[PDB]
Parts: sequence; structure tokens; C-alpha cells
Amino acid sequence: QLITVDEKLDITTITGVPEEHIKTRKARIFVPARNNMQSGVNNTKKWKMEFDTRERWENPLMGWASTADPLSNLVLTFSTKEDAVAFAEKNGWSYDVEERKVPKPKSKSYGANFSWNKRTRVSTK
Amino acid sequence: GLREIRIHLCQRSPGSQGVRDFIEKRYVELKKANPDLPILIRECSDVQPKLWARYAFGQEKNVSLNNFSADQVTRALENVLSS
Amino acid sequence: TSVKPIFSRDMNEAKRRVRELYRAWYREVPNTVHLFQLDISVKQGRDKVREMFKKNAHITDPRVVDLLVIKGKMELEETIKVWKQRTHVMRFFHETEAPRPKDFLSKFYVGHDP
Amino acid sequence: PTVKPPTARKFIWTNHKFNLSGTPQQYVPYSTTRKKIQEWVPPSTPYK
Amino acid sequence: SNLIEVFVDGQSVMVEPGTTVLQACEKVGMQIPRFCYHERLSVAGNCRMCLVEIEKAPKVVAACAMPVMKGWNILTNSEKTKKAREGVMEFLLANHPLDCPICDQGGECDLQDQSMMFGSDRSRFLEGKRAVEDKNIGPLVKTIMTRCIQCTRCIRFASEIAGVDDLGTTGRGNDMQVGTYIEKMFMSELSGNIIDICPVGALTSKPYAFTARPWETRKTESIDVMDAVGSNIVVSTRTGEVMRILPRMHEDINEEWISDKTRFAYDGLKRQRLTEPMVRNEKGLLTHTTWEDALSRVAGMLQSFQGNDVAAIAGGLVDAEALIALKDLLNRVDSDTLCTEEVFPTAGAGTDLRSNYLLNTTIAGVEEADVVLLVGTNPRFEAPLFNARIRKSWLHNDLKVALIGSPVDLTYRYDHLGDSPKILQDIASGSHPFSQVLQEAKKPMVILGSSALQRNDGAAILAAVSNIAQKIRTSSGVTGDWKVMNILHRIASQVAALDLGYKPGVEAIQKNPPKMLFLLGADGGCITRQDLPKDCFIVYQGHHGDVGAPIADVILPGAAYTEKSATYVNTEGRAQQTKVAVTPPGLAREDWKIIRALSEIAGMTLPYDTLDQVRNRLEEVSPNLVRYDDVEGANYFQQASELSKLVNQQLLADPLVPPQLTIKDFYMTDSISRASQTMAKCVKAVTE
Amino acid sequence: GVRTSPTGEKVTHTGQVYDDGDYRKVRFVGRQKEVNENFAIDLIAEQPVSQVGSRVISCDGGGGALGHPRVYINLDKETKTGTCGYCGLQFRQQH
Amino acid sequence: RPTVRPRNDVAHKQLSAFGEYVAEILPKYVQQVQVSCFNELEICIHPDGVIPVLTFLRDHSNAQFKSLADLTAVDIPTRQNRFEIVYNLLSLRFNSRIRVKTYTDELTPIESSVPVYKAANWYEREIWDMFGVFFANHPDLRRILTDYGFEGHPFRKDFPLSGYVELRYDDEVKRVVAEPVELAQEFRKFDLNSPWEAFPAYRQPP
Amino acid sequence: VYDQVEFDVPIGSRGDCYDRYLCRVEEMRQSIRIISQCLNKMPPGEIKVDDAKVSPPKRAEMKTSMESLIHHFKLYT
Amino acid sequence: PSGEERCIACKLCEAVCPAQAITIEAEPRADGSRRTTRYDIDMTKCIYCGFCQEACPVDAIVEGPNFEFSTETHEELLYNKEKLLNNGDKWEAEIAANIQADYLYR
Ligand code: SF4
Ligand code: SF4
Ligand code: SF4
Ligand code: SF4
Ligand code: FES
Ligand SMILES: [K+]
Ligand SMILES: [Zn+2]
Repeated sequence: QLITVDEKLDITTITGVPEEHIKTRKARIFVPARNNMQSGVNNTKKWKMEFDTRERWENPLMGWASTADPLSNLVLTFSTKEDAVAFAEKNGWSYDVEERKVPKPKSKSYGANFSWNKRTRVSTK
Repeated sequence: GLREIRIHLCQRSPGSQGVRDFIEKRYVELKKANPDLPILIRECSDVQPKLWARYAFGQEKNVSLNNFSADQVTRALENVLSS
Repeated sequence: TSVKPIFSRDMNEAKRRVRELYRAWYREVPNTVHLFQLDISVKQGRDKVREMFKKNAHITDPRVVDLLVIKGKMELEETIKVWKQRTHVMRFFHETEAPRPKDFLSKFYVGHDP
Repeated sequence: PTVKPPTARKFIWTNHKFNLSGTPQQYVPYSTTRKKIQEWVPPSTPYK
Repeated sequence: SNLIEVFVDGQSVMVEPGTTVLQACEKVGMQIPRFCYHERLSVAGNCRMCLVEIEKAPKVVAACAMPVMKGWNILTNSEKTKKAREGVMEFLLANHPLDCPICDQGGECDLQDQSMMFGSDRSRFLEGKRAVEDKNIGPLVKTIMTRCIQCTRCIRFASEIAGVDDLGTTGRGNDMQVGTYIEKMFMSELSGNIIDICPVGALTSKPYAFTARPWETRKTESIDVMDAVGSNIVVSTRTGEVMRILPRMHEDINEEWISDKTRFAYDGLKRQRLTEPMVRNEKGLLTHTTWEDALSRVAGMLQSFQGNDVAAIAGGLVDAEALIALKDLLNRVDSDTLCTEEVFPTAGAGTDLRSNYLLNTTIAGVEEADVVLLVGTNPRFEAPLFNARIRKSWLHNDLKVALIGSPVDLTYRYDHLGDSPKILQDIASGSHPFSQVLQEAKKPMVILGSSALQRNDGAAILAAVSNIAQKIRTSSGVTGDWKVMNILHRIASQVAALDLGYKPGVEAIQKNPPKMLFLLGADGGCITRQDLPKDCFIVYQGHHGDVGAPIADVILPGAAYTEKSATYVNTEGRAQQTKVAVTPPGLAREDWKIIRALSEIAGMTLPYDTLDQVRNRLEEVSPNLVRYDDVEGANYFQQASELSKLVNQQLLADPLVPPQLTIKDFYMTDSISRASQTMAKCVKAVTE
Repeated sequence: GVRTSPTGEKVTHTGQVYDDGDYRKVRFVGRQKEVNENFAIDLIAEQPVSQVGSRVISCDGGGGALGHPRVYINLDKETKTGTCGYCGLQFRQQH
Repeated sequence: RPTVRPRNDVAHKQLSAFGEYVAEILPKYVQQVQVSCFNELEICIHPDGVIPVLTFLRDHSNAQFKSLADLTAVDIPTRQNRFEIVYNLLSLRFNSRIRVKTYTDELTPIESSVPVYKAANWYEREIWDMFGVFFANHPDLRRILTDYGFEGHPFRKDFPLSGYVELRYDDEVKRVVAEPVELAQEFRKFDLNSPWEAFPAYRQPP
Repeated sequence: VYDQVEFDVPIGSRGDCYDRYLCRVEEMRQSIRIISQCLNKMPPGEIKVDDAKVSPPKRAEMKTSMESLIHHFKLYT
Repeated sequence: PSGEERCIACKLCEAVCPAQAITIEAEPRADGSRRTTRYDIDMTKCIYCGFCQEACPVDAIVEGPNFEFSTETHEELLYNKEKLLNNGDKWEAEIAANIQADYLYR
């Protein structure tokens, strides 16, 4: 048998996350920008969720980077922006969504390198 | 007394039509009569038109202008200047 | 909006399970303070139990309430059967954690965290 | 090593040392990098 | 209707005529391997890594250059295509040096990665390798040219994007070499971009050298504040340290480029930093103190002054959250003297109408214009990525560009109308023959530089340029939705401050000198203690000790733009926000929090306690300030033009001379870049 | 190239040394600061420049497969020497 | 071809045929059947079918999957039902293996399979402990791996690697105490994925 | 290569600790039996798959061949 | 053999390290050479797996033959570059001979 439940899906009280790391965090939902050092686009297919960056300090003994943020490395992957938004909602995280940036179609033409009267003529190859 | 006026409105929504008409026809005169009063006009898509009046020591009051006509907008601005 | 229930079919039935769990916890505190040789009073133990229930007062999903009770029963089983040790029981009281500042100014002075 | 001696290098320790833990010659770790952020130094002369 | 059908591995796709095979493939999510092809450069077709089989065609075609014909079936994974890639990869690696461990490209190298995905797994090259001598092209780009694969991306970028024909190929055959032939520095405001486009480690960042590997850096997507273009960037950090700055593609702003200042001034974030609150001691020297003590000193002085006795000046890198917090705080002592260092004429509408001080056409609108009139500006150095967008239009749309001002080099030929501000009246009257160019143009664009408005006759210049844009619309020759008038800002914080209602310039402070002055990152030296009463209490809030700090009574260490999530509005009026890459150093704090904390100690607590709440406040003042990445149009140019005529101010006879005339003036323009050792090397390099 | 600071603490080959007011040097009290005395930067500088009779030489660091990846060094410039990017050995084209 | 794993078409056909066999007999519950290129048969079922489908595979004369090799869960946050429940079964009679998969979310119980396989007892406790999936009618559902009083379910993708609390001995209270976790060296996140596609055969339509 | 070696599987009859003890002892004996065959039937050849996109190349190859160095770099990062 | 460090701060050891026991920082040396300014191994994180010496392209980092280096304090097992270079100078005579005997298997 199925019951009827109309309330918003909320699991904040049964996930075990401490209150400070639910209410004070800010999740960022976005498609990672292409690393401009490379032309590959395979790391721009999926949506991501990261959290706000928090303090890192130098360990007195070694100089290592210490942290007290338990979410500093947490990065989730989602197929769509809707899935990422849904996951943030039920976990109680406030979030910002950035719309995916698509490279717009270019009009490429090799023959334009040799134009008779336009500035697109190249001076070298 | 009065320190600043802000008028928020949309560029396209019909609810801001009266505010749009007021600016188009009567803001120039209002600014001539009030040379040194900041009247910040700030358009933003899909916002409810609103009037903000800031007074001395940071006191602020706002009046909604949704669906007002150009005359009602004048009247709403009439109240603020006297206040 | 049809979902499979856990135990309760609505909030009224879920609330009955909550009150049974609260009664079981309330009655077990005097034994826990004695068996575990705690340095807290029975009042403190029961005040802590009441605090833990209260923070979950806003739930309106009977399924969520069901899970909270399920976990509450497991926590009570670990305590009654002495699977927990003294350290586990006292972890509810954060006795070595110096209070974090709450007002804006105190948090502003010490660091960057909101 | 009396029959196949090790290859000699100038930087190889000529004097072996045994485990020095617990003595004043024990190793003490420390960061080998220099300071990263340089603070602004206010002027020495007065001028407010 | 014009679309034609082609097949990618049997999958049908509809494409516009002229689409290349490579572009047809990406429409079904296939990325053909490439080296020489870049979609923002002219097609070259020389690396041959993009060769692909066409079903029923014996010869493979270069996908990047071959236009796709109707009915073609592109076999992106056939045996012939795979063997073509393996062959080309083999030739690319035959002479390539075994450098990956010492090469900075390692880990983010397109040669490494496409070798792994599309090449063989071993070598059969049994000969010795080519070795090439290195070329010195300045202090920013390191060259290890034995790594070069002769893709000519750098040559094409330099000629096409940067408009500098100093790079080329010398020699022939296997010994063909990329360089300048003669010893010569490639110093351009866009030069650092050849590092990104070079697919190998042939061109690398000199400041970045050897410091990090790509897999270990954390990427923070943020905004540049070195100018008012709002270039989108990524801040690479590792173990709490900023390591480099990279472009982030935003087609409507910086497409995928950044200026050399945006790229390389980050090292100034590690020098001359304010890390602790300071107060003057008995001897009149700044000495470190606690936050409690420093704010108590400021709160006491704040509580004893009212009205015009309190003023504030906002600097060039201030964010909107701090701008409104400071405005709210002085308003609660009934002070309205909230000033910016950068002047904007208050004549007529002033900052009443956003359209008076925005780049109304938008940066992307440049590509739609047919005539551009530049007035009293050098966009090459004021807005390098805006100037690059002009050259793109000049190159591809045959854009006609005219300049009134000094005859600076803009990297493209333009019609110089002169430097006298009188030419504006000639154009408006119709006497000047360029007025006939504007009259015919269907989409003219008149751009006035904010740097010209810093003149005393700025109100006259704005009125004169406004009059021209008014006649162009009176001719009715423009579409209607098209906007003609544009202001080009150079300061990141200027547009947000005008939106919030600040007073442009510091004229008000000079008129009524205050007894207490807040310097919020102000380092322009516009107001000094010579302009203030002898006992003026100066509070400096900022991240660098530069010009403002040494004169302050109290120093409050703020956060730099890499250390806070803060709102900036670019010259178009587009609101963007940064993200925290690293936290502020030492005891430094987020700027809007300092003012919020100060307000509580002074018994004037501001009504917001979190970032979200201060941004709710920003929405109450100017709703567009929280519409991130959106460009909200501004209207009512007619109303502004009517008011601009009400008061007549004469034009000064001085010629219009931009503050930055040559590349040497470009590198240092703010506290961060003035503290950068890299920018100092660039300045030394181009002046010597 | 080991030197001491005004405090007498030895400076490392990476230039590290605690300054006068740094409390962290208390860790060395009653013990010692580990410092390696063979500065590689000075040892490599002592190696002589190798004179070769070709425009391009190769270096693998010596020992064949026990050295480093084999690289080819261009010697066209007479202004300076060709330096191996791996081991620091220097080469010069003769006359 | 020495370096390429050889295919086995005989096993691929047999498993495919048995996959159809199972789906014809239990249409009420089977949602998908697939055989991998290395010849593993997966039955995807509606969660209601757990007991009937497992009972059929254990008891039916052409199945006789008498051994439960493993029972585990996978957390996939992008899915509406984030938890995938996986049963790996072994049939000694037919020298064959089969995998049965279903799904659930945080608040939806799954029927305990202890009645079918007694081996399921501890596996379901482990799934409850590590993932927080509740199994209905379990003879004794409680944590099995985590410390007593441990909060959260560590194997969820959104649970941090180092958790939220760490332990130490405190002399003032003379016991082990739990405190919020601070690390002298933060775990260094690596971005290792190449931006170039590796496997065209798995490309997802755009 | 377990299909290429001969050995017996010890089987118990009572399903108790003593029989499982005997099975383990007998499995040790069969392990020696298998080890004897492995030593005699050990073939020559390479020890890891000759596919440098999976198994790293030999160190000598890594230091001479451009492809090998790339693949070594990528497999270890 | 000249005394120049073999390590070129490529960071392949740090990347492969299964325990993240290696921490490296690097910059151009005064003579322009690519060298580390930090090379730490937390010997209490390390699992002594040898992956670092497999990954190294120049035989710079090795696991040597010494197994008798137990200490009285935890801090003594947090090795920095000076300690590791001293270990190389201390043990090179043996390390080189062991590499000589096994490199043809690598
Ligand atoms: S450019 Fe790429 S392949 Fe060439 S040495 Fe550098 S990392 Fe290796
Ligand atoms: S230097 Fe780089 S971008 Fe220029 S031709 Fe060579 S590989 Fe291409
Ligand atoms: S031996 Fe130690 S330092 Fe080297 S890779 Fe293994 S765990 Fe890391
Ligand atoms: S020890 Fe070897 S692998 Fe590690 S950074 Fe140095 S050269 Fe690279
Ligand atoms: S990418 Fe087509 S030939 Fe270079
Ligand atoms: K490059
Ligand atoms: Zn060498």
C-alpha cells in the first residue's frame, strides 16, 4: 500500500551532517569551464556541485596546508542541472546555479584566407 | 528631510507601464525642479515597480507602484517631496 | 505523491511512536547514569534527551519521523545493552569543546567563517 | 667491499653515523620553504 | 530550408552550407583530434591530425578545413581514420624532445593526451632528433622551441587577434622555425594568450615556471577586476596559495582571452599586504593592534561627527557589498558624501539614468555595428578585451573605425579625425565630412572614454558626444532597438558605485572638507592631507599598503578580489561575482564585514549579518546588482539628452590626450599591479 | 654553500632560515637543524664545459639507462653554452 | 591477438537466452535484462520483486542459484532513486552467476531477503550502516561496521572522506572524546580526468 | 592457468572442525603438487601486457622513446 | 656523479603516491634549473610500496636498504628534503650497487 505525502522532500535531520555544515554553506552548481590550456571538451559534459572555499593555514611543524572544513574536497557530479538542484534542496544546502556556457557556432572558411578585397586575407601561413 | 529617491521598474511588464510613462513624459520636469536631489531610476526585468524614499539618518520607506497610472505616480511622488 | 510507508501511515501514527520512544528514553536515563557511573545528574541526562527530541520538532514527513525513531531505538538498544562505553554516552555533552562564538562580532574577531 | 669496493663519489659520507634518535644530534623536522606573503612595513617617520 | 543533410557515422545531422566536417562532427558530440585548428583563428590545415575518412572516398580529408558536402558519411572511427591519426602522431613525436618531466605543459598537454587516445603506444624512430635554439621574446613568455610542433597557432593569433605581425616562420622543411628572426620582444597587452593556445610546452608562462602541476591545482571560477571589462577567469590555487590566472570562456565578454595585466599581476597579491589592524601610537607611527582596539578608535570618532564632517572615497577595486555597507553607515550619521575617485559629470541627469554611464551597445554589440567613433580614449590599454572585440569586427565585418584624440596604435587602421574637442561640434553641425558617414550608417556606435571625462570640461564633452548620438537617432536611420551612445569605463568598481548612488569624483570633499575620512581602497591620491583640516581623522580600509595607508590614522586590513565572494559590475552594467579562492592573509577580513562590525561597535548596527542579506540590501537599492551575468538594458536617452542641454559648459582648448599612450603605461595602474614584480619586469623590458 | 644568519642558524640550500623573531627556532634548542652541506648548485657549477664538434649533442646523464631521458641540445649560439635540462652539464661547440 | 581478452560467444548466447527466460516468467517485476561484453547477466527489477525474483532464482529447477555471493549498494546522487541494490548469486548446479539489481531512495524501505538467503543478514546490516537504506522485516537491523553512536552513512558520495569528528584521549575528563575534525595536512584533491574522450563506443548522445 | 595444472580437491564427510582441518592440511599438499608443475612448466616471455596504454614501458624505453615517456608519465599520474 | 640533484620536481612520485605521503614545492633555482624547494615524505603515512621510485624518471627518489631507523618521537619520522638528501649521501654507496644489480629487471 502507498500513502500520500505532500511535504517537501527534506532529509537534513537524518543525514548526520552537523548543523554548521548545512545552514552556513553555499553550494555552487555549474558546468566546469574548459581548461583553456587544452582543446579537449570532455571535462565540460556534466554538472558539478562544489562548496564555498574556507580557510587553509600553514601547519606550524611542516608548513603543510591545514584545514578544518570537512567539505573542502567534496565534489558531486550530476547529469542535469535539475538533478543537482534537487539534491541540494533535500539536503538543505542553499545554492547558486550558473547556466551552462556553450561555445556558439563559428563560421569557418579556409578560402577566406585568400580574399581578393577583404581584410580576412592572411599575410602568412 | 528627504535625501534620495529611487524608482525601480521593469522595461516591458504592463504593471510598470504607468511608471514608464511618467519617466518618458514628466521626469525631466521633476529633475529641473529638484536639481540636487538624487533620483535614481533603475530598470530591471520582471520586477514590481516601486518607489523608495530615503530620509535623514538612513530612514527608508517604499511605496509600491504596481499597475499605477502616470498620474498616480505623480501623486505618489507628490507625497514623498512634501514628507 | 504516493510513496511506500516505513511504519506510520500518517503523522498521527508517527507521533505515537515518538512518544513511546521518549518514554523509553526517559525511564532509561536513571539506569544509564548508574550503570555507566556518569558524573551528570539524572536531570541533566533527561534534559539532554528532551533537547535531542526538540530539535526535530519541525518534521512533517511521517517517513522521516519513522527513520528518526528507528535510529532512536537503535541508540537506546546500544545504551541499554551496554554496547556503548562511557565515552559514547558522554559524547552527547561535548565536555571538551570550548563554546563557539555566536554573535556577529565574536565570529568576526576570530576568523572568516560566517 | 674488500673484493668489490663501492664506487667512490665526492658527496658520499666519509664517516658513517648510527641511529641518532634520542640524542642532541637527532633530526628535527621543519619547513624548507621561504615565507610566501610579504607584509607591508609602515614608514618609520611620523605623518598622520 | 538552406540546411543540408550529412551523416556522422551514419547519424543524420542538418548543417548550414559551409560547415566543415569537423563542425559537423561536434554537432553529434564527436571532437575530432586537432593541433593547428582553433575555432577563433583562421583555418590552417597543416598539422593533419584531423584527417578523417569519407565513406566511398579513397582519400582522407582534413576535417578542420574541408566543407561538408550533402550526403557525405563521415567515418570518425574507421580503420582508415585511426591509421591516419596514428601515422600523424608518429611524425609529431619523431623529433619531439623527451621533456615531459621538466616541461610545464605536462599533465595538461594536448600532445600527451591525444597521443594516449589516438596514437600508438611505442616508438620505431631509431635516428637522432632535431634540436632548436631558443628565442627570447620578453619577460612573460618563455620559449623552449625544440618542443614546437609548428602548428602556427601563435603566428595566427598574433597577426589576427593581437594585430601584431612580428611572429613567423623562417627556413624551410624540417628546419623551419617559428620566431621573430631578429631578436625582438613580443610585448602586447594580449601577448600572454599565446601560452594558452600553444598546444605544447614550446611557449610557457615565465612567472609560473616549475611551480605546480595541473592535476594538483584547485580551480576557482571568478572575475577579473584589473579593468572594467569583467573578464571571466579561473584562479588556480594549491594548498591555499594562488598559483596562476587563466581565462574562462565567456563569448559575450572576453571570448577566451585575457590581458597581460589580468594574467600576470596576481603576484602583486603576495607583496605589500595589509595583514593587521594598525593605529598611530604616541610617536605618530603606525603600530599593529587588535581588531577590537582599532574599531573602537574608529567608532569613537564616528560617533562624534555628523553630516558633512564625515566623508568616504571608494577606490578602483572596491566591491558592491562594501560600497553599500559604507554608504549605509555614513547615511546613519546623516552624511551623503560618498565619493569615488573616478569623475563622471553630474550635469543634467548625472547618475539618475543608467543609460548615461553604460556601454549601452554591449561588448557583443560591437560585432553588429558598422561604424565606430572612438572619442578621447585608448581602448587598447583601457579595455584591452574590448579593443580586441573591435579588431575582430574590423577584420571580419569590415568595420569602419574613427578616432577623435591622440593618434595611438590600436592594432588596426582607423580614420584619425584629430585630437581637438571641437571636431565634435563640427560633426554635430554637419560641417565635418564624417557626419555623412554617421548619417548613412544603420548601426553606428559612439564610444566616449571615461578617461576623457576626467577633464574639467568633461560635462561639455559628454554633452557634445551626447548631441551627436542624439542627431543620429533624429535621422531615424537606426533600427530603433539599437543604441548609439556608449561610455567605456576603465575602473572595476565605477559602475556599481554609480548604480548605488555614490557621487562621482571627489569634488564634494574638496568643497566641504570632512573631519573624518574613510579611504576604502582609495589609492589614486586624489585627496591628500593638504586638502583636509589639520586634524582630519583618516581611516584606510584595503588590502595593499600603497598610497592611502601611509597617511591614515587607522588601517583596517581588507580582502583582495581573490579572497572574497563580491559583486562587480562591468562597463556594460553586467553584474558578476567573484568566489573565494583563498582566504585573506593574517588578520585581514572581508570588507563588508569590517563595516558591519564597525557599525555595531558604534551603536548603529546595519540590518544585515550575512552575505545573502547584504545582497538582499543591494537589491533594494539597484535590483540589477543581483542579476548575475544578465545585462539589463537601460533606456531614456532622450530624457538624458534634454537635461544635458539645459546648462552650457564650454569645451577647453586642450587636445584629447589619453592617460596611457604607450605600452609602458599599461602595466601599472592599481595597487595590485603596482606591487607586482612581474609588472615591474614588463615595464623595465619595454622601456629598455 | 652553507652560511649562518646573524642568529647563527645555518641557511639551507633552499634559502630557508628562521628570522630573529620567529619562535619556531625553539624546536632546535638542545638539538640541531638538519642541513645538507653538499649544495647541488655549487657542485654542478664546478663541472667543466664539454667541447664538442657538432651543432647538436645529446645527453642522457651518463650510465645509459641509469641516467635521465635522452635529450638533444642545440649549440648554435656562441653567446652561452648549451645546458642539459635534466642534469645541468654544459656543452660548447668548438670553434 | 596476445594482448586482447578473447570473447566467448557460446556463453554470451546462453546467458542472453536465460535472460529472456527469466523476463518471460517474471514480467511483473523485470524492467531490463542485459549481458555485458565479458558475459555477466544482469536482471534489473522493480523493488517490489525482490522476494519473488530471488525466490524464483533460488528454487526454480532451471536456476538453482543457491548461493548469495554478495549483496551491496551503490550511491548515484544524480538519480531520483540514488541507491542501487545489487545481488550477486551463484548457481553451483549450472556453474553460472547472475546479478539482480533494484533501487531505492533514502525514505523507501526494501524488503529484507533474509527469508531467501540467510547470508543476507549481515550484508543488509552493512548496507544500512554504510548507506542508510532501511530493510523491512530484518531480524536485527543495526550498525555493524561503524562506531557506536556514529552519525551519518559514510559510503554515500556526499559524506566527506575524513568524516566530521575525530577522537583523542583527553586528560581532563580521563576518557576518549570526539571533536570536530581538523587535519594538519588537508587531503589534496586531484583533477586527473583527461579532457579528451577515451571510449567512443560509450559516447552518450548529446 | 589453473586449467593447465593437475590437483585434487579434498572433500570432507562430516562437516565438522576435524574434517575442515584435514581439508586444509590436504590442500597444502596439493599446493605443493601445483607448485611442482608451475616450476617445470614456467614459459619464457614478457611479464606484463605489451600495451603501454595499460602497463608502463620498461625504464630503458621510457628514457629513449618519446611515446614511452609520454605513456609512463600518464600512467603514473 | 657530479653532485647535482637528480630530482627535477616533476611531481610524478607525489601524484602516484597511494598514501599522499609526498609533498613537493618547486621553483627555478638561482642558475635557472628546475629544482624542488620542498620535498617531504611523511614516513608515518607512507606504505613503503615503492611506487614513487617506479614513477621517478631520473632515479632520484629511491627506497634504500636501511630498515633500522626507528625513533623516539613521531616528529622525527616527518622527513624534509635536507633529511632525504642526507640519507642519499649516507647510503649512496649501497644504493647504487643495489640499483646496478636490479635495473635490468626494470
Ligand atoms: S609538450 Fe607535452 S609531450 Fe612535449 S615534453 Fe611537454 S608535456 Fe611532454
Ligand atoms: S610555438 Fe606553439 S603555437 Fe607557435 S607554432 Fe610552435 S607549437 Fe604552435
Ligand atoms: S613508498 Fe611511500 S612515499 Fe613512495 S609511493 Fe609508496 S607510500 Fe608513497
Ligand atoms: S623524485 Fe623523481 S618523480 Fe619525484 S619529483 Fe623528483 S624527479 Fe619527479
Ligand atoms: S587540425 Fe586540421 S590539419 Fe591541423
Ligand atoms: K603552452
Ligand atoms: Zn643530462
